[PDB]
Order: sequence, then structure tokens, then C-alpha cells
Amino acid sequence: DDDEPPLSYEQHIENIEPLDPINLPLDSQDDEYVKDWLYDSRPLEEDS
Amino acid sequence: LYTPKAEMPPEHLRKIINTHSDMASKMYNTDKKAFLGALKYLPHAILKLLENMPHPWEQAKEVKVLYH
Amino acid sequence: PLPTKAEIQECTARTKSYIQRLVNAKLANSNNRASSRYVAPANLLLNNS
Amino acid sequence: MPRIKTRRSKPAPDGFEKIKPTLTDFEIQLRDAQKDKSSKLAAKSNEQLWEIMQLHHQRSRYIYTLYYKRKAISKDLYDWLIKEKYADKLLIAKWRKTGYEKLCCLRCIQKNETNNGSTCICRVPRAQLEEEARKKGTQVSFHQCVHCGCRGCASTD
Amino acid sequence: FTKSELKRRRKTRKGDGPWGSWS
Amino acid sequence: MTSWRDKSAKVQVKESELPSSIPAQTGLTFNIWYNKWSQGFAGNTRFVSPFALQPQLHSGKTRGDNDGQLFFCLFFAKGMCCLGPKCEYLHHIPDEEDIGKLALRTEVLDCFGREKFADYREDMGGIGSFRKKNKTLYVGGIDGALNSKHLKPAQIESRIRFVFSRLGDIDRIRYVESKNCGFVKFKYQANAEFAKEAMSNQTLLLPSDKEWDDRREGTGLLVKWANEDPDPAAQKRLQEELKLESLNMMVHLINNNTNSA
Amino acid sequence: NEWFITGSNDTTMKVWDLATGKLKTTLAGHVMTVRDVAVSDRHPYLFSVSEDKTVKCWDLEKNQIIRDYYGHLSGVRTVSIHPTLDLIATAGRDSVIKLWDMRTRIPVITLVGHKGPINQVQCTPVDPQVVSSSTDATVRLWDVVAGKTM
Amino acid sequence: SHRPQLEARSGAKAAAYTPTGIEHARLLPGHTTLKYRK
Amino acid sequence: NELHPTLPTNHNKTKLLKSLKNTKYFQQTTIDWVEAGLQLCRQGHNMLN
RNA sequence: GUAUGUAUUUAUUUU
RNA sequence: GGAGGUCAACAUCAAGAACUGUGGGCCUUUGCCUAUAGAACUUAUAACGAACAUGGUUCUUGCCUUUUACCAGAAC
Ligand SMILES: [Zn+2]
Ligand SMILES: [Zn+2]
Ligand SMILES: [Zn+2]
Ligand SMILES: [Zn+2]
Repeated sequence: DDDEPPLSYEQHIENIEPLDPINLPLDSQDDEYVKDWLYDSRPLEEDS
Repeated sequence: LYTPKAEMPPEHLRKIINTHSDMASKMYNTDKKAFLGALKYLPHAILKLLENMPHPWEQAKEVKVLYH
Repeated sequence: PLPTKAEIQECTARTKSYIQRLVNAKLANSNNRASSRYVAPANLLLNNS
Repeated sequence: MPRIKTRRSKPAPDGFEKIKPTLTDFEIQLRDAQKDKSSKLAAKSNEQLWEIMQLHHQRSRYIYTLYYKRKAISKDLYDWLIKEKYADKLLIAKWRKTGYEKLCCLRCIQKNETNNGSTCICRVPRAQLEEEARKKGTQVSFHQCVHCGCRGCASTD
Repeated sequence: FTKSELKRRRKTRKGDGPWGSWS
Repeated sequence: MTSWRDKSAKVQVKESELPSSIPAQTGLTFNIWYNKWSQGFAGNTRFVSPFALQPQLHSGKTRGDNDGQLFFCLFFAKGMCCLGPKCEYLHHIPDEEDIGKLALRTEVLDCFGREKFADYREDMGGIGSFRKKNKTLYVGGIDGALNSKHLKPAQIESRIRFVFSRLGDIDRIRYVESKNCGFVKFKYQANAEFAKEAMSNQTLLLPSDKEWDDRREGTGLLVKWANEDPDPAAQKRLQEELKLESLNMMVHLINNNTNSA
Repeated sequence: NEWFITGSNDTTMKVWDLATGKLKTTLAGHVMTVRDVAVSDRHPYLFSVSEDKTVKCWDLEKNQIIRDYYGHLSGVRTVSIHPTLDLIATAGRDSVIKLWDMRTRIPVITLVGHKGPINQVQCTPVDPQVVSSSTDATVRLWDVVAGKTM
Repeated sequence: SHRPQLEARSGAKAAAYTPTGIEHARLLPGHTTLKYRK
Repeated sequence: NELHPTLPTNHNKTKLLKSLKNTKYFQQTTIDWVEAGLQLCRQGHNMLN
């Protein structure tokens, strides 16, 4: 609602901790190659 | 010459905004004009904000902001 | 005499240069961030003292 | 990367606890000096900045002296820190370079920012501004590098 | 100037480096 | 010497106590760009200072002195400057010698580092005018004694003299009983300005007398520049002054001139 | 030398054929009457100007409009094409003689002048480069670079 | 008070003025380069 | 969208930021998204006011 | 039913 | 010296199916002919982006009190 000036970041939100996203079960058998990195923010910032 | 940019702590940013938020004084009559200036550049920022959305699977995203 | 050849390529010169300095100015006044694409020690003061 | 703990973030290395309090005391104080203390005077508000930069500077000197100087942690602790944005890779990469060993910041070396020239008076050793204090006689009129508050940043002073 | 002169000389500044106030 | 030149100057007000910003309640809502109030009309805001300087008590040595600044701290000239000896702009009464320094530049700009305009202002307002020297102050709204009438207009006189007297050198003080004003006159344009920006909006008598408690709600005495003086006497006097002065400076022009021959 | 170009007071511009006398084409496209026409030598252009306060460049290659030059306070009684520099010169009831730069449509120079409407502007290759005559009954002779009447 | 004009505004009265800085629409660069005849 | 192409603008080569980021007055640092969401909310606000 | 316009001096400018 | 950089500056990217340097002959520098060397990037259901927006002028329409704002096609 409009009466409610948005609460700043340093105080309210930084302590709250994320409450997990989608992802998906995947597997240890089918997906074994891809299960490691597939969910990184950006999949590989580094793989040589 | 050309050294690269010098990255700085995130606080310096949060302090900045957390001050210039309150403006009544004389000492901001520069920054006040400054504000009207960036009003031309804002729409850009929206775009450069709103293509960075964290996407369903990421929890918390970290970006590089360039701030005034 | 009709104004030759080795002449008209002077008036043409001093104008053409002077104009390009005009236009170069008036574009570089204003506020197109994209107009820039289309385009000194100078002080001895007193004696230079 | 992210300062925030979250699930992506590779959980802690080991000796972490032994330093963990020293870290957290800096940390609270950042939350302390971001707290929006108003002032009518520009000289202040710029001071206010000079805090956050001071603290930040100490934390990095600290992790730094641990790892390189006395070698009081192990490379994977260190590298985990730096990955978590606890301290500047860069700045410390200056403190590895020869002269800079005491350097302020990353602004105070910038050649390209300053009007002319370079390198805030922040850098010059006292032993010279004292020399203009000698010949000209005004003493030496500098106190705080507008970015920081450095005084005698160069590693002799 | 000399190294000894500088090393002795600095501790004069109030607070280590480099934010320590000369004078 | 032992007074100002000796011990370092002091704070007056702690930045905490420093006055409230956002001038208060002439109207409905508070405009952000300008600092004012928005709508309606009430009688204008002006008020006595809560503050004043204390000419020999607080003045002292400061930072601009050690490092050689010029213009005088005006929030010192109100004794309101919260920076103590830290303040760059100088804290103290102008001596003659400092004016020895500024006087190079006082053609254009004040002792406070502000750039005099040309045309004065509708009312003879607050900053100087470079087309002219004026050392001479109108002083009006003397009702900043509040309304207690002090048993002689020569108590007005003693009081104006007593206050403005402190700041430095003085020529004269002519009160006017017919119309309420003082008209005062000094030596140095420097001093003049300094007194001016100091003594706006003030109240009067002892560390206490009579209504002293409530002194703080008074209007405060306007201090503004003075026009010409219509009598013959002072006027002939003026053209005299200028006259003798040209009489001196001709010696300069024959010195450099004659040398250049 | 095959073709006229003919202004008109119905605001058309028809291009006749010199030899035969038949009608090649119609270039229409003005609001108010066309007072004036000039045809480039070096360029395949046609600067035609009318009284709506507009210098409308043309391009012949496709028979279409290109650039609207703009900025007179009022209607424009004469165009002419500086011969060697690639510049239009125009003027009209404002009593000023403008030098339009051709490609970027800046009125680079505004020539001051007479007390009246300006009936004809003539551009010449060497000095004085613009020659112009005004219902206050004179003929100025102009030096553009210095910027004023010679 | 309707008067037939007898005149027009001399360009000069304009000419002395200082500029503006507003940017209009139709001035955005287009047809940026000319064409020449053989 | 495919019947009328563009074939864009060689020389676009100065992006906004590059041109802008070089000045004294901007600084670069890193930070949580939603946070920058918020600062941009205070921003857009104080501007329009 | 209205736009529009006008004045709103309080704090003593030297004989 | 090697590896990297969500670093910078400066070149170049729509054309005879297309670039450049050089040796030699002719005309008189251009230009034509001959010989020779080298050609990253991008092109054939044609192109720098197996992506997809906005603006201006000009005509044709469509809503239709008039203008911004517009409806849907074309050319530049
Ligand atoms: Zn520093
Ligand atoms: Zn510095
Ligand atoms: Zn330093
Ligand atoms: Zn002060």
C-alpha cells in the first residue's frame, strides 16, 4: 500500500536469509555430469 | 596511462544515499541540481536494472553498480 | 575580368574553413549525446609575464 | 562471491573461528556508521565517509598481515575470505607492490581522475611538504586527503 | 635525510598510519 | 596580542545544539527544492538570534591563521560556528593589519568571502556594492530593546555605542530621536561589513535586565547600509575627504609615473 | 537544357520539356504558392521555396522531398544556391539573408540587413559573395566571413 | 483592436537574442550525406 | 520484424557508460540486486519530487 | 456555473 | 615470459562478389595491361545480433468535432 515507504536494505532484509528457490530433484545417475554446476548463478565463472 | 577504475566498498554507497535522502540544507543545492540532471538518464538505469533479474532459480544475485 | 580560377579557390577556402568551424560549434553545443560523431596555450598575458 | 551466506556460498574454511570475532567487530561498526547521523556541515558528511573508508582499510590490513606477513592462516581460508568480499584483492595487490606498502586506497593513486596531474597530496612524504614549509614559510597546509583522511600515506612516513 | 631520522620521526604522528594526525 | 594572537580560538556551539534547519511554519507544506513553506500568508518570519559572539572571550587563534586564509568566518561573526579552532575561515575581530592584507581585494568582495553585487538592493540589503565604498550603517527597528524604553535615549546611545563599540575602530554614532535609527560610521569597509553581519537580529542591556528572560522573542534590530546625508555640513565634509585623498594618491602616480617618466 | 522548372500559384511545380514543349512531370507538395526555384549545378537537387516560411530541398533522382530547411520568421521570397561552396542562401520578408549550410540544415550565418522585404539574393563565387536588394530601395553587397555589409 | 500588420518582425530583433538549447524533433541528423553529379 | 531490417550504426562505439564512467564523479562497486532495486526506488522518488 | 485582472508596507535612512 | 580481466584507447565491418601490398610494360599522377605476395572478422533460404525496438519526412488508408496520442502498408 501507498502509506508504506519501502524499507531499506541494510536493516530489514540483510538478516532475513533467503528461503530457497526452485531448483529441481535432478538425479545422481542420469544427470551426474550436469548436477554439479547447473544451478550456479552463472554456471561457470571458472572452468579452465 | 589509463589505470583502471578503482572499486570501493559498498558502504560508501549506502552511507551516501542514506544521507542525501534527508535533504533540507543549503549544502545540497549542488546535489539538488545534480538530481534533475540524472532525470534524463534514469530510463537507461531501469533497463540496466531490469535485465539483471535474479531469475527463478538463483537465490541472491550480486551485480556491479556504477553509482554517482 | 571574370574572377579567374586561382582566385575562387581562395574565397572558397577561407569560407569553407570558417563554416566548418561554425557548424562544428553549433553541433557541439547541444545535448545530443550522439551528435559528437558528426563533426591552446594561447595566453601570453600582459607580455605573458 | 556474495557477502550473503546463502546456499550457493561454499561453507566456511576451518581456522575461521579463531579470527571470527576480530572480523565481526569491524562489521558491527560498519552497520554503525551507515546509520544516518545528520549534520548541517559538509565538512562533517565528508568525515562520515572517512570512517567507512578507515574501517574498510583496517580489515584489509588485518587479513593481509595475517596471511602474508606472519602467515597465520592457510591459503584456503584466505582465498575463501577474498572470494567473499571480505577484503580487496586489488588493494592488497598494491600492498604487495614495492613502495606502496602503507597505501591508503585505490583513489589516491589515480592518475586519470585528478584535474591535472595525479596522486592526491595524500601520497607525498612529509619530508618534502616540510620543505615548502621551509622555503615558503606557511608551515605545511594539508590535513586530510579529500577522499580519505590520509596523512603521510607514503611508506616512509 | 636518513632512514633513522625518518623512522624515529614518524612515531610522532598520533595514530600509526596513515590516518594518524601529524601535530 | 595577548588576547587574540595568543591562545587558540574556541568553539561556541556544539554541532549538536546547532540550530534547527527547515524554517518553521509560515504555511502548510514544506517545499523541498527551495527551503520555505508553501501556502497561505502570515506576517514574515524574523526573530532574534538565540546567539551572539563574545568579542574578546571566544575569539582566538584558528586554523586559517596557521595556514594563512583571508576571509573571516561569518558563523563566527555570529559566534555560531561549531568547528572551533578547526574552522578555516578566520575567527576574530579584524585588526588593522589583516585589512592590510584583504585591502588588496576588498574592492570586489567582502570580509566573509562573498562577492559584492553592484546595485545594492531595494532596501539597502545585506551584501555590499562594488561601485561604492560605504562605511556607514543605518540601524533600525531599535525596538529590539523589546519595548522597555530606557530612561534616556542616551541610554540607547550608551547601548549602541557599548555594543558596536567593541568590534574595532569607530568614527561616530549619531542617534536620531525624531526617527528611530542610529547612523554609525567606522574606519575600514572591512570592519563595517563585519559588524553588520554580526549584529543583525539582537536584543539588549545586561546579562540580565528587566525582560532579559524573554529577550529571545523580540524582533531584533535591522542593520543595513546607509544612504547619503542631506545636510550641507557632512556633505562638504565628504568632498573634503575625497579631496585630501586624491591629494595623497597623486604622489603615487608621480612616483610610478615619474619613474616611467 | 531539357526541362524547365516552373513555379506556380496553385502551389504545384510542373517540369516542362524544353525541346518538345510537352509535360514531363508534376512535383507538387507545397501548401502555399511557390515563389521561387533554384537548381543545383553540382548536386542533383532542386531547392524550391514558398511562402509558408519553408525552404524545401528536393531530390530529383527519385522525384521526392528530402530536407526541410527552417527558421524564417515569415515567408521567403528568394533562394539562390551558392555556386561553389555547397550552401543555400535564402531570404524574405523578415529582411534577413540567411546562409543555410546544406547538409546539416543549420542556419550557419544569419546576415543582417535592410529595412524591408528582400526581393532578390545573388550569390557569387569570389568576394562579395551575396548581393541583395530590398524594398527600402538599396542593394547591399555582403561579405559573409567578416559577417556584414561590405 | 484588430490591426492588419503593415510590417513583419525584422530578423534583427531576433538576432540579438541569446540562444535557447532546446532540441526539437525534425533536426535529428538524417540524409547525413549529399550526392554529386558526374 | 524481418521484412524491414536496420543493420545498425557503426560508430555506436561509445556506449553511454564508457563515456560516462570515465569521469571523476562515478564509482564502481558490487552489491545485492534487490538492494539496487531499492536505491533506485528512493532515487526515482526523490527525483520526481 | 466561470476563466481574467487589481491592491494588500510590518520593522521611524541623518537637515 | 605464460595465463587471465563483465579493463581502456585506437583502427575496421555490406561491396564489380566486392581486400591490400609489390615487380614490370604503356599513357600522362590518375588510369590501363602483366607478374607476384598476403589476406583476421562477416555474408547465399545472403550477413556483423539463427536476437528485436523507437523516431522523422513523404504519400496511401483506418478510427472521425479539432490537436497531441493514434489504426496498417509503402518509400526514403
Ligand atoms: Zn586514501
Ligand atoms: Zn589520497
Ligand atoms: Zn594516503
Ligand atoms: Zn568558524
